[PDB]
Amino acid sequence: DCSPGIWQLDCTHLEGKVILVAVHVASGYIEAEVIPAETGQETAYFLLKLAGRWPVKTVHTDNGSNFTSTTVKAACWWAGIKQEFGMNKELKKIIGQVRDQAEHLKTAVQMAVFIHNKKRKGGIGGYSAGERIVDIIATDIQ
Amino acid sequence: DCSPGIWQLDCTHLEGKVILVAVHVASGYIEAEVIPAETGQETAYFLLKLAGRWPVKTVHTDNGSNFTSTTVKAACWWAGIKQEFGMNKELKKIIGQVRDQAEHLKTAVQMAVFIHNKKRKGGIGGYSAGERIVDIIATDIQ
Repeated sequence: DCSPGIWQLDCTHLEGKVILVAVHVASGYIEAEVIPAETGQETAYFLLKLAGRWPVKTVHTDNGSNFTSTTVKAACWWAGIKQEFGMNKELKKIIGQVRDQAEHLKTAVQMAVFIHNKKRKGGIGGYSAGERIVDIIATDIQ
Repeated sequence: DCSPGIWQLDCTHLEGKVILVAVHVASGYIEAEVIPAETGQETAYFLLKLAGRWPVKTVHTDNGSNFTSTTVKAACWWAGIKQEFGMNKELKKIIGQVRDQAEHLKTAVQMAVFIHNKKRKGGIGGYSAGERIVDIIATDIQ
């Protein structure tokens, strides 16, 4: 969809807890983490992990206040990430479906991420989001 | 070095805390997490996240007792991971170097992972571990 270095990052709420969700816009690849509460500290930490794993250039969110803390700005500065774009409902569904097999929300979320990233799109060039991100980035794009 | 689906997973100790470290044997790519204590619960959770991100087939460790819990076995079973192979000192050094700039061990570890995964090997085909893993997997190997 967009440039290989573009990511979307938002927080979802479930069972009182908060689920931090990062989506690689161009591939549909998801990466998530369950955290106690929405704090700049947690967002900054998550951004750093994402940055050391993929070539993160820009991150966009649907709630700008999410990135106003000095903690976040500090993480972005160090990692060389700039703001604004330069599967939450589905994921929530899969979590709901798998929540029985999982003994905790954390597990259910990671089971849902696994499922989502592995599901091959039945069609032309039927790849999975997990495969797509690797390919997209492999082509020295990001 | 080895097959694209092979990973090494061990726990390191620093400042009282435990650092879970996963290394993609064939690329040198590292992925880490700082945790309170070495428990099967934490190892199982980490394995699940790694599995939904990369095509993890086999995981090896230097301490077999690390994978004897039913919790771990349960994670491996669900994710389809089998045992035994089918940069900790360097990382520890980088952490030591960056620990000043980082306000917490967690941050220093993620800064060290970023640094390690991004450092291009000055030589023939000078790629970074981060680039190597993507390429290795991109070639539909794993």
